[PDB]
Amino acid sequence: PSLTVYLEPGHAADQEQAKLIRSAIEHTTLKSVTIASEIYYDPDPRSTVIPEDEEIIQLHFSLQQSPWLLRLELDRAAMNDKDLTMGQVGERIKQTFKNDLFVIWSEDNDEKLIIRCRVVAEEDHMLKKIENTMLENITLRGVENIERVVM
Amino acid sequence: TTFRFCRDCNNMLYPREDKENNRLLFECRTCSYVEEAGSPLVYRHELITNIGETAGVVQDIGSDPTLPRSDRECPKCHSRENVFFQSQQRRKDTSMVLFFVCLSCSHIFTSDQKNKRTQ
Amino acid sequence: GEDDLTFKLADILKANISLETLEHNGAPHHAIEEAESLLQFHVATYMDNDIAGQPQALQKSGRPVKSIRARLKGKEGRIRGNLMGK
Amino acid sequence: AKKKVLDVTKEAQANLLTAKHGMTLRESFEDNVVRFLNEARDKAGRLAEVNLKDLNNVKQMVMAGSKGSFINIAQMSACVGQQSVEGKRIAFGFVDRTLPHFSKDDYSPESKGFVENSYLRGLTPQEFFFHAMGGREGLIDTAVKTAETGYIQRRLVKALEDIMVHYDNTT
Amino acid sequence: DESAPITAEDSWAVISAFFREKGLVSQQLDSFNQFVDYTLQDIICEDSTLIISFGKIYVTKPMVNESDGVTHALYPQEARLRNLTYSSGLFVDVKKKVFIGRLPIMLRSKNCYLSEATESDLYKLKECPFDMGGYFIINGSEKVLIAQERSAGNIVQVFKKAAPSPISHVAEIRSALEKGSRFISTLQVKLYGREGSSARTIKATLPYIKQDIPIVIIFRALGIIPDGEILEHICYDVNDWQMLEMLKPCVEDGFVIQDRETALDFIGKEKRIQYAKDILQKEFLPHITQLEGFESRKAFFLGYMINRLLLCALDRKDQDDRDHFGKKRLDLAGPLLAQLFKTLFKKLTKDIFRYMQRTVELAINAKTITSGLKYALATGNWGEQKKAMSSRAGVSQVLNRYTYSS
Amino acid sequence: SLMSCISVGTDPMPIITFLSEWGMEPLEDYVPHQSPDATRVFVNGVWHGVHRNPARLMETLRTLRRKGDINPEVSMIRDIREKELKIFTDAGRVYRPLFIVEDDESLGHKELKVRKGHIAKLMATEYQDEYTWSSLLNEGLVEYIDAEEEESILIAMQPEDLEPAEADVDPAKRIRVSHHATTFTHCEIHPSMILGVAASIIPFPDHNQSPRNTYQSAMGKQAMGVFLTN
Ligand SMILES: [Zn+2]
Ligand SMILES: [Zn+2]
Repeated sequence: PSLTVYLEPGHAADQEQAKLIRSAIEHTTLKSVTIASEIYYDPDPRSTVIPEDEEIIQLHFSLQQSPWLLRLELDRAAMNDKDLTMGQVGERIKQTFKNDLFVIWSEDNDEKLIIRCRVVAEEDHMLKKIENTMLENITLRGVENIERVVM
Repeated sequence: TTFRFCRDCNNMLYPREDKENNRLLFECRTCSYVEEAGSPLVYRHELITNIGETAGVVQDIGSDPTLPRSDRECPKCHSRENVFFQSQQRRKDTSMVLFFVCLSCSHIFTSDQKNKRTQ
Repeated sequence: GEDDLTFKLADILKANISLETLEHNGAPHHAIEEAESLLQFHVATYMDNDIAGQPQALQKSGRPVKSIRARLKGKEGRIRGNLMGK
Repeated sequence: AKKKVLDVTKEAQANLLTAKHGMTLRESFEDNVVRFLNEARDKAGRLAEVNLKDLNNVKQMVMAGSKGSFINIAQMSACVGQQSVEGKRIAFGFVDRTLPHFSKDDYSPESKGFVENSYLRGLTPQEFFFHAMGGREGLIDTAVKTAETGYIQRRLVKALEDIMVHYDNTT
Repeated sequence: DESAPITAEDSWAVISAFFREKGLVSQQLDSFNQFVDYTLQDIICEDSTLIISFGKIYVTKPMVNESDGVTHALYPQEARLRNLTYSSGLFVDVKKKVFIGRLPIMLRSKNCYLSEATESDLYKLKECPFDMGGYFIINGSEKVLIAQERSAGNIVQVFKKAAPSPISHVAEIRSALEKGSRFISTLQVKLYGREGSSARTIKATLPYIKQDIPIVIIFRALGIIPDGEILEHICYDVNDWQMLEMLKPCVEDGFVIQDRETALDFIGKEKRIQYAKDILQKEFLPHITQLEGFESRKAFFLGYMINRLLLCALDRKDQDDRDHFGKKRLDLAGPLLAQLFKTLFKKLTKDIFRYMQRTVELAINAKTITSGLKYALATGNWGEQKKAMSSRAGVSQVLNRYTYSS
Repeated sequence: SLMSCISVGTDPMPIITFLSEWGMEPLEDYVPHQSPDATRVFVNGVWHGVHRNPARLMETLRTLRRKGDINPEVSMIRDIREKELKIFTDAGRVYRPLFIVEDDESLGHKELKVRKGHIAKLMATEYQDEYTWSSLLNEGLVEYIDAEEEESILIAMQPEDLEPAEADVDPAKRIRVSHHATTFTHCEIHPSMILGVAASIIPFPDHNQSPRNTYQSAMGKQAMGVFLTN
């Protein structure tokens, strides 16, 4: 079912200008950028039983909830091919469920990008419906149906 | 995640939370048993997978004539009797490196020239 | 050696009579509608014989039967077989 | 043209092969090998084609164009060529190889189906066999094509029957 | 030197020897032989005995039965000009010796006078020596039974399924008892949930069971209640966390059961709990054995399937090449007849009944078999008469006598 | 093809009852992890248990066959890299016949067990028109290898050319590859035998576009001759 699209007038031989739009079309989903999803038992929203995660938390508190954690490591290599920024990503996840699910996230400089979050009477069960609802109904950059695209 | 099953009524182990003491517990939904957590890691959904594998040599992989022989030299034994193949990962994208084998030691040594493998 | 069609009609006729004779004699009220369906069947299987209601209305010897329709049905038949190409 | 292949053989067994837009390393491997052998046939022939004097009947039928193409010259006097099934040269029906007369994981040309002899010298058991698989192909997409072809042909026709240029020059 | 090398030419001589004893028709023959010698007997002995028994069976060479005459010892050439049927008498020692139909014999086989005869000997028979037999002679014409290729049996194969479907992968096994009724019930081990979606559950289908079932329930139904023990039937190496992980979601499925009682229950009280026991004996992976005390051997297989099944969902083994010759069987002469002889021999047995069931107090219409076999080899419409084309159209043709080669 | 044939259907038990008495550990008492190198044994599609060190269980059956104790028809395969023993009896298996090479030649490399003496001892029986085909079979010098058991073996095209050492070449002949291997389990009697009646008649089929031979093998059927002499 392909469909060839040509650039705007001038913007032609602009090599880079290419991907710039590629990623502006080729449907991108969280699921495409994730490397795993993990559910942890962290009850202290002021420290993660996880080492590698420390530095993060510390940052989101200087500047109620649930004890059930859901951690999502992401692929760096997959965040450039189709340009993207932690901010954007989560930022979306957040405005996806809105005011009723706390979210956080490392910085574009950490050797490991991540996304922690908890809910807010059976927490695990509901924290899996939101495991899928987070992979297949969530869009990032692009148009639906249009998988792969090339130059 | 190397999960576990109980004793006596040997089944599956489902996690539950110790509210008062703030800790992780597994259990039996058939019996009554309950054991303490082993780690805080309750689940992992690996999407992207990096697989570069070799095939379990039954050790008689010297008797199977269907394979080719090479005159290279292992890193240790220095013999000259080999019998290579390829990554039994029937995946399309897979690479085309060779996994030889010494008939006088049983050592798996690649011919790669970027990555390094001990497995 | 007569033609299939001539036979159905026969059966249709047979069936018909056995029905009438049941409304001018000992009419067991709802034992009739048990042969009214037979009429309907023949009177129907005569024009068409390739239905979803399985019973192929076979004719002794396993021979299917040639529904009028069966004759016009394209290629090798009346419309496309005798007229568009002779 | 075999070494120019062999080279790209180890140069890919030593993981030194640029994936290439060609997607998949392996996929990108073939596209180089094939392209290398074909390049050889066509050209292996371009040699005979020019060495066949202007008094060679075959050439004459070709020149006049009554019958024959230069290809037919190659495949007869120079070299047949690489056979094929759905594109991908002879596959591995025989668990990691072509014929039981071969060593597992042999990606060399003489096994993925390359007939080196000219129809004049005559194929070898293996050549012959692959060659077959290769030809027998057409004879098939002709057995099925034929099934649907017909139907299309008719429909078109049955659709535009009544269409004729009337007297106003309308249609 | 009676122990040196062997050049090219040398190979030939060996081939000469190949045909000397074999001859270009080997196949066609042997199959018949087999059917006659052994097979023939085995069929007669199975669901034979009634509420009357059947002993050994005799195979007389060709003969002919005509009114105003004795009984001529028949041959080929004659049956061909007279439009006969190079058949032979079937006698079986019944027990309260007996004529039971005619078996169209194959030329040059063991029962054809031609087998033993010699050159000259032949010419006197008018039968061209160069003729190689291997065929039949029905209602005159030379009929041939054609090699029927098919998908081998009692083997496990895994298949990937179309993108647009709830089922991911599947492992199939065609089960057919080598001898006896020959039931053809397939065993389906599915794999719901494609690649990605949560809850990739492994279910399988059993004969006479309208729904599908989680390999677990079955496993516990087989007398294997403790999971992880089940996982011991599925995973042969605990250092294979990938596959292990794969089953987790599955065990979770059967958790609503926990003992061999319920296990057989959810396979439909008291009434249904029985139905299932049988099915899992006579219909479940029916090959291997339908007896009883083998719940273990069965399970281990169901597992061997599932294992294989996943090995593909985990790109370790490609799918199964449906077109690998070693998995294609060629049903020749014998086998084919065999089939016929059974289904037929039963209509006889269930008609021998109709004589006793009326005896308020010589009943064997041997014609049934005799005629049947003709009809088949006659036309080619195997599966039989009545109101059904039921058969495979195209078996048994008229030998080609265009040239010797052909 | 010409040489090809077909299974007729042997019996299992004489191999089943044979096995469990030479290693096979019945499946009733099997314990996974306890035996990882478990090369589970299969026969006519059934799991009759497992067996440890199979190397020998194999060459025991092979020589059991090559004597005539196990019907030369029946096929048994060892899928080492998967630890499985495939044994078949099934009726309907197409199978050809090959020369065995067993290197058991204490006087040199690998070599065809059959020798020039076996042959002259054959052409001797030719001249008398006691050393049949059934002899080269019961004297294990050739075997019946099907499609399945063909997977796990190597084969030489020519008995000669593909054997000696490399210590010039005709500028006219064709160009055959080489003998880069010393594993040859079997050898091909003659290649020609890959053909069928039809083709067998075509002269030099190895000199024509594959399709030409495919047609010619559909006409020699429309030709005339002497379909018999009676
Ligand atoms: Zn427990
Ligand atoms: Zn070594």
